[PDB]
Amino acid sequence: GCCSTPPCAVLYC
Amino acid sequence: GCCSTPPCAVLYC
Amino acid sequence: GCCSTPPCAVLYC
Amino acid sequence: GCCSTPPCAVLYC
Amino acid sequence: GCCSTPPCAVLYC
Amino acid sequence: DDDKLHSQANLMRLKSDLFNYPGPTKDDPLTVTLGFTLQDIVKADSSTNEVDLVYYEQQRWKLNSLMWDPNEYGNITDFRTSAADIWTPDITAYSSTRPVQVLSPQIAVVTHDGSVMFIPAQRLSFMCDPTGVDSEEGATCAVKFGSWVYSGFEIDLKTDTDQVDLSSYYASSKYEILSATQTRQVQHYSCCPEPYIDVNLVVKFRER
Amino acid sequence: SQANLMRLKSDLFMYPGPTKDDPLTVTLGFTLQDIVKADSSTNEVDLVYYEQQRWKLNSLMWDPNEYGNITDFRTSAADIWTPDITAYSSTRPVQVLSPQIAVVTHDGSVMFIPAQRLSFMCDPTGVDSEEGATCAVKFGSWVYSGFEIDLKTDTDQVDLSSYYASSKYEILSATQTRQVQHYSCCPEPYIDVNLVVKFRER
Amino acid sequence: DDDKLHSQANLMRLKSDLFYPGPTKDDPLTVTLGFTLQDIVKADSSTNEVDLVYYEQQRWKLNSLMWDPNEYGNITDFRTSAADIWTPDITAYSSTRPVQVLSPQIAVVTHDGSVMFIPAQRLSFMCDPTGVDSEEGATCAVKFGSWVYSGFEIDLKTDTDQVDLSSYYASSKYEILSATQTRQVQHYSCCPEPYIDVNLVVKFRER
Amino acid sequence: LHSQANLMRLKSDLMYPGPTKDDPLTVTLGFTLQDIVKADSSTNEVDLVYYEQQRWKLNSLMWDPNEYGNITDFRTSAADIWTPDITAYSSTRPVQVLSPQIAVVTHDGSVMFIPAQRLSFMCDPTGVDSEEGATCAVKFGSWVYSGFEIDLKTDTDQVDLSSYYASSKYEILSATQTRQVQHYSCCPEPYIDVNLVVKFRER
Amino acid sequence: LHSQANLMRLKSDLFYPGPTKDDPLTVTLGFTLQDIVKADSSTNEVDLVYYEQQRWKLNSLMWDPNEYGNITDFRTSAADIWTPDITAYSSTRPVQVLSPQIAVVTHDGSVMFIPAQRLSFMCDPTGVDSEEGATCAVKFGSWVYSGFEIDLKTDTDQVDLSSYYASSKYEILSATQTRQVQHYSCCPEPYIDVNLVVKFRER
Ligand SMILES: [Mn+2]
Repeated sequence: GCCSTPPCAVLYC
Repeated sequence: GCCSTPPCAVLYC
Repeated sequence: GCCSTPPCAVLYC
Repeated sequence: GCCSTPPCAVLYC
Repeated sequence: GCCSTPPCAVLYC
Repeated sequence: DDDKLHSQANLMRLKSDLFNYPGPTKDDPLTVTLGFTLQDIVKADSSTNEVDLVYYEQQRWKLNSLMWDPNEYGNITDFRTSAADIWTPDITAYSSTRPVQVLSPQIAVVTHDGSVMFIPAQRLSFMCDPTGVDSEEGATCAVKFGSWVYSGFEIDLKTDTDQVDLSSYYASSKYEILSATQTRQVQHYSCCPEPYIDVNLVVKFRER
Repeated sequence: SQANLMRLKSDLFMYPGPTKDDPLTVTLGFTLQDIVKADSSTNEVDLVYYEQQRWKLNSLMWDPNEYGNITDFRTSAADIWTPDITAYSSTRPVQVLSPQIAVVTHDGSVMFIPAQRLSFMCDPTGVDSEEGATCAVKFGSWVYSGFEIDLKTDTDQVDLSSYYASSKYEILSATQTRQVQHYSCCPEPYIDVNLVVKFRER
Repeated sequence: DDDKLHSQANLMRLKSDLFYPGPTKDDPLTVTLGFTLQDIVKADSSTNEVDLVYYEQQRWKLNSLMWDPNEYGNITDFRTSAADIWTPDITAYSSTRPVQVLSPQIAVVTHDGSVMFIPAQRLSFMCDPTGVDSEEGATCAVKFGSWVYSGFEIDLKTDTDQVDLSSYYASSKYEILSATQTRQVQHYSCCPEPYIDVNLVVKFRER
Repeated sequence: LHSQANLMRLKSDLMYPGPTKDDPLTVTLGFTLQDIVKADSSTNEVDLVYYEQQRWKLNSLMWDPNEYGNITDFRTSAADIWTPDITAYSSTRPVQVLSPQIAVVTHDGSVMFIPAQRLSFMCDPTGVDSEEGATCAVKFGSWVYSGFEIDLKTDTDQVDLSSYYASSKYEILSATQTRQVQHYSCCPEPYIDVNLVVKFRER
Repeated sequence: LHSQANLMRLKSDLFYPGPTKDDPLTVTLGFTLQDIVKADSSTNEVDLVYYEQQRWKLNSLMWDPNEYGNITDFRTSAADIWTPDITAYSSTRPVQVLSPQIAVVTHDGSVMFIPAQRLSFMCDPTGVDSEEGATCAVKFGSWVYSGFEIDLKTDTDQVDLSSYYASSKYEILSATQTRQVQHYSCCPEPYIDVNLVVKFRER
C-alpha cells in the first residue's frame, strides 16, 4: 500500500 | 413411511 | 442475540 | 457393447 | 510454440 | 386424449392466472411449518468439531394469492413448480460451517387452498463436538434453524411434531441415533419489541 | 435440409409436466462403469455410471414427410422438460460427467443418457472377503407419484459390459428392479427403482 | 384480511416507486462494519491458513431510499435480495480461498434510507498458528476494506472495536483470548487519497 | 475505428442446428499433453492436464473479406457458437476447464477451439515404478452423434509433447491418439472415437 | 444529486468486439505476490496467492469530463466491459478469484483492473528445503490473441513483494516478471508472454 492496498494500487501501480 | 418418501411427503406431510 | 440473532442484528446492530 | 457407446446407446438402448 | 502456444495453436493446428 | 389435452391446458391457464406477493410483513405475517427427516450422519470430525448430516428439510406455508377453485380448472387440486418461480422462506441453519449442499431437485407443490410444500434434500456441516461418541452415553449436538431476516412478527416458525422423522435413517450408518428432536424456541431481548423464533434441532448419537 | 430441421425445431418450441390425467411413463436403466471408491470411515461409495432415461411426449411427434424425412434430432437437455428422477440416498450432489443432450425421435420419444458420479450411502463391510459387500440405492421422482410418473426399468438386465476391467472393485452382480408401494394414509402408488450392487476388492 | 391486502399493495407500491451507480468523491458514503465471530474451525500449520466462521454486519445509508412511512401505510422497513440493490465491496485483503457464504444474502431497508446486510461467511486467510498450543496462544490479523473505493468515496467505520463474541462456539477447538476490529486511516506519500481499513485481530488458543 | 464497426457488422450478419446424416460434419481432434499430475493407485484414477484441439468447418460461417474491410478471421466466445460434444467416455470426475473458452472463426468457415483442461479418468497405474511403466487409455468421441453425422479425425497419430512439463512426477514413454471405427451387430451406424493412449513411469 | 445523474448518464451513453490486427491494444501486466501457500512434492504443484494488475486503454471509453459534470473516472463491474483473456499457460486447476471483479475507468479511456487470485501450477519444488531453494516458472499470455492484436507489457521486471506474507511457510529469494517475444518459423505473428519466475525456500 500503495501497491498492497487494492483501491490505491488500481490507480497508481 | 409417507413422510420419508419425497413425492408423498410433499403432498401430505 | 440480539446481535448474534441475524433477524435482530440486521435491524438493531 | 452398443450400450457402452453413448451415441449408440442413446438411439437403441 | 507453435502448437503449445494457445494463440498460435488456434490458428495453425 | 381430449383428456390429456384439457388437463395440460387447464394447468397452463391456472399457472398463468396465478403468476399475475412481496414476502411476509408485520401486517401480513406468515406461518411457516418446519420439520426434519434425518437420513444419515455421514461424518463426525473430532479434529475440527464439525458434523455432516443428510436430511430432508420440510417446509409448508400458505398464501391467499395461491388459492383457486378446482372447478374452474378441470378439478386440478395441486401442481408442481420450480421453487425458483415463487417466493420461499429464508430458513437457515445459524451455526453451519459450510454452504449447504442441495441433493435433490428443488420443486414445490402448491395446493388449491394456497398451501405450498417444499422438501429439499440437503447435506449440512455444522459446529458440533463429537466427544463421547465412542461411549454408550453418546454425544449431543444442536443447531438452530431460523429466518435470516424475518422476526417472529413476519415469520411465525413452528413444527407439527417435536420428533425428527427417523423412519428412513440409514440402518448401516457409522452412527446410530439415540434421539432426534426439533423444538420451537422464542427469545425476547430487552432492546427490542419483536419475538425471535428458531427451531432447535438436537441430535444425540454414537458410533455403531 | 438444415432449413427443414430449423423449421421443425421452431414448430416444436411450454409442456407443464405430467399430471394425474396426463401421466408419463419414464423408463430407467443403468450402465455401470466403475466403483471408484468405498469409504468405510463414512460408509459412502462413489459410482460412475451412465443413466439411461426414456419417455415419450405427444407434443414432440411430427410427420417426417412434412420435414424432409427427418426421423430424429439432438437437442440440449435444457431446451426440453426432463423428469426429476433422483437418487434418494445420495450423500453428495451428483456430478455430471458428460454433456446433457437428448435425442428426440418423430414418434415423440426422448432418450437421454448422462454420465454421472454418485456418492451414496453404503456400508462396504465384507468387501475384502469372497462374498463381497452388498449395497443398494433407490431412484424415484422427487415430486411425482406413480399416478403422474410411471417409473419403470427397461428389459435389459444391468449393463456390465462396459464395467472397467481394472477397477479397484469388481462387480459380482447388479440388478435393477421396480418397487410399487402403498401407504394406508394415501391413495397414490409410490414407485422407486432399486439398483442393488454386489461388489468386492479385485 | 383487508389489512393484509393493503399491507401488500403498499409494499409493492413503495418498491416500484423507489426502483444508483455507487458512491463518488462528490457523493461519498459511510459504511459501518462489524464482526460477530462464531468459530475458529481449523488452524492449518502446514500451510499457515486459518478458517473463521462469522457474521459480517454492514450498514450504509442513501437519501434515494428514504420514504415517509405515512404515505405507505406505516411501512417502516422491508427486505430485498442483496443482488437487487448496490452493496459495498468490502473484502478481506489477505484471504487464501474464495469466501464462502453460509446464509441467504438479504438486505433490510429502513424508511430513513439505512440498508443493513448481515451475511454469514467462512473465510480462509493468511495466519501462522505458532503458539496456539501455549498459554499465550497465537495472534492473527486480516484487514477488511473496499476493493476499489478510496476513503473519498467510502468512509469505512465501526461502532465498537470489540468483536462480538456473545455467539462464539463454546466447544470450538479454539478458545478466544481477544478479538478486536480497528479502523485505520492511512495516507501514502505517493497519493492524494486517504485509505481506510478495518483490522480484525484475533488472539486464540487450543481449548 | 472503421475496422471495429466492420467486425461488429460481420458478427451480427452472422441458427445452426448441428450436423445431420444429410449434412455431416468432420471434426479434427488433437491433444497437447502438458502434464500427468497424479496417478492414484488407491482409486485407479489418473489426472492429466492438456490442451484439446478441435477443428471443424461450417458453410454458414463463410464470408468474403472484401465485403468486410479485409477481416480474415475473428475471435468469439465459445458460447456464441455451436461446438461439438466431444467427450471422454471414461472420466471419473467432471472435466475442469483451465482457460477461457474462445474460438477463432476464419472466412472459409473454419472454426478452431483450444481449451485447456484437467481430466480424471479410469486408469490402473501398476508398473509405474518399473522401467516398463504403466499404460492407460481413454476414448474421446461425440456424446450423441454417430459416424453418419460426425466424422472424427486427427491430423497425426502423435500426441503433442512439445509442452510436456519435464519436471513432472511422471515421464512419458509414449503418447498416441488413434482413430477407431466400430460397428455393432445391432446397429447400422459407424461409431468413431479417438483413443488417447499414454505409457508413462515415475521420473 | 446532480453528480448521481451525471454518472448515470455517462454509463448509459458509453454502454467493443475486442482488438484486431487493424486496432491493436496494449495490455500492461504486473504481479503483487502475497503468499506461496503450498508446495506439493507428491504432485509437483505449487499454490500462489497474488494480485494481478491489468491496464489497457480504449478509444471507445473516452469522454470529455466537462460534458459530464467534471467526472474524471468511475468504477464498474468487470462484467460490464470487455476484459483481456490473459491466462496462465500451465496451471493445473482453474484459477480461483479471491476478490470482487471491479475495474476503474478513466476519462482518457484507461481501464484498470486488479483482481486477487489463487493459482495452482506445474512446479517441481525440489530443493525448496535448502539454501539455493527451488525455482518455478509460469507463463501468462492472451489465450487467443497474438502480438498483432494484443501487445502485452510489464512496467518493471520486479514482482512487487511489498505485501508478501512474512510468516508464509516460504520466503522469496527472487520474483521476476519478464516480457518475452517469440517468432515461430512456421508463422508470421509475434507471440508474447510474461514469465513469472519465482525462487523460494522454506523459512
Ligand atoms: Mn381495504
